[PDB]
Amino acid sequence: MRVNITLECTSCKERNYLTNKNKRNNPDRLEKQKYCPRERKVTLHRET
Amino acid sequence: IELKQLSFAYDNQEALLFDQANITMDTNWKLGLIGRNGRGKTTLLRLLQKQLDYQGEILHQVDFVYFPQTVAEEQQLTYYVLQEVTSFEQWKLERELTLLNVDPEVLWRPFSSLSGGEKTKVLLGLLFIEENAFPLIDQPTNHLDLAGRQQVAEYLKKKKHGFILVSHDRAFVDEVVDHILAIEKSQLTLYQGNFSIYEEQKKLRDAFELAENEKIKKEVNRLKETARKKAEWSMNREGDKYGNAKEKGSGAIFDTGAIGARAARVMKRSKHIQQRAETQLAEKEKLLKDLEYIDSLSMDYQPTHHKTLLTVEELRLGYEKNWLFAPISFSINAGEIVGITGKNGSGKSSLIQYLLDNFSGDSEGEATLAHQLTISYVRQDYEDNQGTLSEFAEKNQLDYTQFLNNLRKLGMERAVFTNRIEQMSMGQRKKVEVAKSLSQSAELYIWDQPLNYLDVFNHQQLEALILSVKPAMLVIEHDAHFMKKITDKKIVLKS
RNA sequence: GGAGGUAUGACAA
RNA sequence: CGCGGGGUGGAGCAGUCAGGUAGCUCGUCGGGCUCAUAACCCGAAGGUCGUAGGUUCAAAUCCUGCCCCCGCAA
RNA sequence: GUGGUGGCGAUAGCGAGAAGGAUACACCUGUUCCCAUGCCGAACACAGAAGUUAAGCUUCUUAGCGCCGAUUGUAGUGAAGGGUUUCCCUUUGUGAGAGUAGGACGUCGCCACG
RNA sequence: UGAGUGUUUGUACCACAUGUACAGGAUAGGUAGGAGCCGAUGAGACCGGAACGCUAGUUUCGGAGGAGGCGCUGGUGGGAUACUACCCUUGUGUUAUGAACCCUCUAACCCGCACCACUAAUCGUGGUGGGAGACAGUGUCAGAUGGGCAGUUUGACUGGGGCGGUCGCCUCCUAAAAGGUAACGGAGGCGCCCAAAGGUUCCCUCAGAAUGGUUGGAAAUCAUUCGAAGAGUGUAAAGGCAGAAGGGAGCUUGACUGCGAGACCUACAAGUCGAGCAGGGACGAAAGUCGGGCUUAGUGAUCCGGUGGUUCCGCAUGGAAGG
RNA sequence: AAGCGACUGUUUAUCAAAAACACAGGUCUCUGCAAAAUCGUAAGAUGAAGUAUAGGGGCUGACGCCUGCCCGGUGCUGGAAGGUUAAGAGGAUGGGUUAGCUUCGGCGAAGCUCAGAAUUGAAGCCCCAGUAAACGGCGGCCGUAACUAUAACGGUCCUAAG
RNA sequence: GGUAGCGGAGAAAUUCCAAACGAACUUGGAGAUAGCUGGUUCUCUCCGAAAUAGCUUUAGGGCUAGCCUCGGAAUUGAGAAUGAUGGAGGUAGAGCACUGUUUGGACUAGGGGCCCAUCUCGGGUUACCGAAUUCAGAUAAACUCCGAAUGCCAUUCAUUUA
RNA sequence: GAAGAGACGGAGCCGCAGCGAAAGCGAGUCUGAAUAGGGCGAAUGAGUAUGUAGUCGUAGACCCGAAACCAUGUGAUCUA
RNA sequence: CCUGAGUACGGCGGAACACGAGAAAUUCCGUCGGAAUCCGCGGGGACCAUCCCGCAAGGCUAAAUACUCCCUAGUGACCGA
RNA sequence: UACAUAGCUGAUUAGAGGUAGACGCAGAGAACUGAAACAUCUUAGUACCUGCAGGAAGAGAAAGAAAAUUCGAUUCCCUGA
Ligand SMILES: Nc1ncnc2c1ncn2[C@@H]1O[C@H](COP(=O)(O)OP(=O)(O)OP(=O)(O)O)[C@@H](O)[C@H]1O
Ligand SMILES: Nc1ncnc2c1ncn2[C@@H]1O[C@H](COP(=O)(O)OP(=O)(O)OP(=O)(O)O)[C@@H](O)[C@H]1O
Ligand SMILES: [K+]
Ligand SMILES: [K+]
Ligand SMILES: [K+]
Ligand SMILES: [K+]
Ligand SMILES: [Mg+2]
Ligand SMILES: [Mg+2]
Ligand SMILES: [Mg+2]
Ligand SMILES: [Mg+2]
Ligand SMILES: [Mg+2]
Ligand SMILES: [Mg+2]
Ligand SMILES: [Mg+2]
Ligand SMILES: [Mg+2]
Ligand SMILES: [Mg+2]
Ligand SMILES: [Mg+2]
Ligand SMILES: [Mg+2]
Ligand SMILES: [Mg+2]
Ligand SMILES: [Mg+2]
Ligand SMILES: [Mg+2]
Ligand SMILES: [Mg+2]
Ligand SMILES: [Mg+2]
Ligand SMILES: [Mg+2]
Ligand SMILES: [Mg+2]
Ligand SMILES: [Mg+2]
Ligand SMILES: [Mg+2]
Ligand SMILES: [Mg+2]
Ligand SMILES: [Mg+2]
Ligand SMILES: [Mg+2]
Ligand SMILES: [Mg+2]
Ligand SMILES: [Mg+2]
Ligand SMILES: [Mg+2]
Ligand SMILES: [Mg+2]
Repeated sequence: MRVNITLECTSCKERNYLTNKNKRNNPDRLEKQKYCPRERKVTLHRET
Repeated sequence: IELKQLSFAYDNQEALLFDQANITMDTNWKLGLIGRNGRGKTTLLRLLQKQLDYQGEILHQVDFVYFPQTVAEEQQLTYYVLQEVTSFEQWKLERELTLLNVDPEVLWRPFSSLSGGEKTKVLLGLLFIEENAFPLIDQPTNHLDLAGRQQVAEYLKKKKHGFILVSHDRAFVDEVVDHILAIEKSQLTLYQGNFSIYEEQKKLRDAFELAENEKIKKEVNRLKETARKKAEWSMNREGDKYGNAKEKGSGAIFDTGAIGARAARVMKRSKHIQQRAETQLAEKEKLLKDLEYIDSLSMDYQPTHHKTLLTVEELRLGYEKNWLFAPISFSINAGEIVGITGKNGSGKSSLIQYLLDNFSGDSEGEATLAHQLTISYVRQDYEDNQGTLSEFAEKNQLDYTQFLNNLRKLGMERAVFTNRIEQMSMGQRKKVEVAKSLSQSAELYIWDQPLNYLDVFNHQQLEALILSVKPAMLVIEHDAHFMKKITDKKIVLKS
């Protein structure tokens, strides 16, 4: 239910982040604005 | 075609709809693909289309067609939406529909004016027009009658190359299908044979499972008893190391080490026996995974003095005075079931609309309910349901507990109640509609094809319940066997 | 017309 | 004080594993049949499942305690 | 003298009582605008200056509450010993808490105005 | 371990046929040509049978017949017919092939069957009969069974040993006012949760008691006063917090990347804190805070595999395999 | 007079003479003759220079009266439809390479090579029946009588059977 | 004369197979292995321990650290002790200011009956049981408004030693 | 060449340059976007051949000591 | 025209190569199947292409190397019942 | 069983067997042990047994080693390590 999760830069398709979430409370595919060091900017990181 | 190590779960899911699936079929097998509601048949067809994010691996090198095709602009004409989905030959489609039973005038009507019968038939025409692609056929025989099913089975027997379909229709798959995938509970299975063979072999599996479980339970209880008794014996021997203070001389005991050694050997017997019991429990835990645990149902039938609940007199009904069936007179009394039947587009749902006053056509003849009569209602067009269930049951004045109870009795796992009706499978939406009906305190029940998108277990549940209670009901079905099991008052409307 | 064979009911009065 | 197995209408029992809203048989009560009784037939009553709480949309069931019964020990 | 703003373990505080508004602080009149109230212009915010300082706020009294707090003496205890050794005692040194005597209704500054 | 027959048939050629949506002269296979084309080398068109079949019919077989014909053009339909071929699905056949399977054969193999000879031999080798027979047996490979047999395993702590209990981690006491400190000493918890229960900005302060008030009670909710924490702090206990870490509302995602002087603890492996620098940001007017939560548990080596990326390597070279 | 074993016999050379072993008898089971079983790599041999009234194996153990119920489980025997079931045959396709094309990208014939699908494929397992002098097994609770006790009797649950 | 040890024979006891047979005897691998016991030989001098932590299929074994010895080296002489000074820390003691336990008394919500009144409605009393408040008195390893002596850390502080 | 010393024999060994997984760079290198910081190293410098002693490893490795295991063979003159 | 055929090779099962199937080249044994031959064949550590090197499936071949029951001549910081 | 072959007989030809408790090719092939247990693995292709032998044997004139366009049959010592 509570699962460990690799996020991913939608552009680079690079994972770049590890995190946690419920599936009940956070069923929709999580997203954030996180730093991609390969681009050295901030970018929409989407769960995968 | 190959599935390698596939795992998958929708974003909503707590659990894995698939966990390391490993199978292999081809374009040549006439394959069925069966399971209960909510197991992943349609999901799996999508994953074959690579329409979702499959973890693991899938191999194919072939073009697909998914029936039902996804359609927009339900307002526009049928010809328009069909051209928008896939181009084709108008005359070819006419040929297919006339080998089926519907006039091409339906093409130049709006797509929603049709019944589900003609919707299904026309999209099957679109299927049959295509030649090279690989058919994926999700529940074709639902919203369809004997003639359509017969001609479709004829086509699929004549079919040279392979296909895949999801049916829930036992005889229909038995006529045509060779290989079977079966999304059982907790695993996945592949056989060569028809659904009858699958029934037999799964019964054998369940028998074996239950018998072995009973063996293990019996033996483990035996071994636990014996372990406890050996243990008490050891303790009684340890008591011999010591005497009694009340009586003189009982002590001064010699070779307590040997006493304790022998007691230890007896405890070691007890422990060997306990370890055996634990191994047997480990064997037990592998069992009872592919079962269903069928359950009954209930029904909030609430009769009154009205021995006449509905009357119809000389009712001729249609649109634009193209009167749709010859005039009829009939009646629905208490504790009486009435099976209204006919072809597709014969006007059954139209009759229901005339009863409930929302008929946008032409009427001549009489149809009279009682004074303050309560209806429960299961329609052919339940798309309108939307949102969570704790809100559905507020829009529709219900008890949330009885609602979810009847759902779980129909066979929806309680992991699904957190989902939305937009997300649920068509069978699960259908179960929502049926559970609404069963939870509504009512005096007449009006069932417009409850049996389409359900499981064989659900067919059996409904038959057993309706034959047990025998309430007053109007019924519309194309599963003639079901209406034979229940009703004798059968009525065939026609033009 | 007739012959042989072919479930429970107290005791006494 | 501990270890096992029990507490479900008056009796005996399932259902407990797998939550889906209390049932099988006998018995009791009432009315019928009978000259009458038994049997038989038609009806009803009798339990939120030992108890105080949690979890849950929902608990006899899952969890936590508390109180009784049968074995051992004690 | 009032207002603002800081430091010192409230010895500063809490309560009660008296007086004052010169400027000041305040209440106070409203919602016109910036802005705001899971409702309210009560609070926030804005604008004003009819009225009263009643209250708040200042200054004074009060040792009632709370705070601080000795000296003496004791318990405890480091070291050195003794005894009749789960404890007790002796020499030396340190030394509470409690209970008080008593203090205490503020001290130190900076700035603006009168 | 070879000679056949037959069947189920797979494939491939080659000849055969059969193609009915709806409307429509009507049983319209697609395609182009198509208005010409056939007949005593037996027309028109009748009779009986056969195949298929949607039961309307098509075709053929045989009999009669002895001269004519079919269509265009036009209507419906997407498409109109006759006839030519390119032909295509479907199912009949010939032939060649490939497998599986049953029977038949004998010539391989076999006979602890007889007779003859070597030979005085119940061995054996040959020969002649007979029997079985391409099976068995043997070899290789594979599956099931296999204590018949073999090699091995079968914790520790412990007021002997054994059972019970415990083994990793967190909190308190024990623990003797630094830290540390044992016992099968006393008490409890953990093997997670939160997408806001984080961050920032702004704002707020609780529990209970008294009084009064409708259902409304002992007690819900409202109002005033009392109220220094007697509440709450996701979850145990301890410590701490009302300058909030507690509570509420906005904006977000710093629950960032590379790091990291220096310290604490430490046998080692590990663990803990960390200012500050750089990049790129959040909030806020700005100061400035933000490298998760209130602090301390929510976890486990290496080997081995899996997934993604990589400017790394690539057995002479280029790749690839594989690292 | 009692127990055990029917008996005569055999037995732990050197602590046990026995109620232990055997025994005749009984029963079950296997085996059609190149028997079955066994020794042995195999030849070969015993069995037998025998042939189901013979031989081997298990159990019981003279004689007499008997030998009850259970085939649900574990085995065995037989059966057979269906599913599943290895190697092997089968070879579809997919990667790697590259003649050549390219538009740089990239694609890619033949050959070779690395993995190899569908299909086919026995016994066996899941299944049906039988079998207990085969392995083994053979219950609880509640009431119920005209003194009291007790229960011929009844109810109920389970069992494969009690 | 025959059966020979991964075996034979066994009227079956773990029995016999050349005076010890749960697998003979002998030779070789072989100086098997032994975290186990026993032993390990002349002298003097300098210095001189530990029996503790952690981890360990580990617990009478081992590894690292700790404690010892020897050699080198450098460093604002750090080390040890005593004094002065300043700090952390909540122990013995004491106390009830919180958390629990607890005695007696005043009062009492509330809970008991008895009676009158009963629609069971309102009382009045056993100096009935008694929340809660308060007075006085106590108590604590897992209570602290308080709080030492000692011990600990540190001082380009002092003295004495090394 | 006395069973010698000694001569010849420079193949090879160590050290003088390290850093990084490696490509590769080089008193620098790696990490990193990075002249940042940090790690490892250099400017600080000394090693090598032989002997000798202490210690360790591989060989029985300090001496004795098992029951036991395996592979040949010998034994039925005892006893079954 | 010839230049070593049931051979090389491949599959299955096993071994030896330092190399324990591992990416496993190379060599050998059993079994079954099963090539071409000068524009040919094998290897260069899976494998393909290029290049290079070599030409199996037939045989022999001294020397340097190991050891001493023995014979002769001897030697020892080897023993001395 | 006719041709003959087998068989029998006679002349010929060369083998047997043990050494040297040592060396080396081949066949077959352990365990104790070590891994602090143990099964892969190790001990170890060792010990043992057997066959073939010769003074030596075995290997041996590239279907090679390399990457140099180069070395030129095996064996043995050092080194690589
Ligand atoms: N879009 C979705 N999001 C989340 N859950 C989904 C979604 N679609 C399906 N599911 C869930 O996944 C499960 C399988 O759904 P699916 O549509 O595959 O069923 P199915 O096999 O087709 O059954 P049915 O007989 O109902 O058609 C169900 O539990 C369903 O609720
Ligand atoms: N709005 C409309 N206008 C014209 N015709 C309509 C309309 N709605 C329905 N029809 C026609 O009426 C006929 C029957 O419609 P109806 O919905 O009653 O069918 P039904 O009996 O439910 O059929 P089915 O068995 O297919 O479900 C069909 O021919 C349909 O095309
Ligand atoms: K049975
Ligand atoms: K190999
Ligand atoms: K052992
Ligand atoms: K030679
Ligand atoms: Mg579906
Ligand atoms: Mg309908
Ligand atoms: Mg009655
Ligand atoms: Mg004092
Ligand atoms: Mg014989
Ligand atoms: Mg064994
Ligand atoms: Mg061993
Ligand atoms: Mg132990
Ligand atoms: Mg003990
Ligand atoms: Mg301490
Ligand atoms: Mg290369
Ligand atoms: Mg190469
Ligand atoms: Mg007796
Ligand atoms: Mg006797
Ligand atoms: Mg006798
Ligand atoms: Mg004796
Ligand atoms: Mg007996
Ligand atoms: Mg014995
Ligand atoms: Mg050895
Ligand atoms: Mg104390
Ligand atoms: Mg052994
Ligand atoms: Mg003899
Ligand atoms: Mg090769
Ligand atoms: Mg081979
Ligand atoms: Mg001598
Ligand atoms: Mg002498
Ligand atoms: Mg070992």
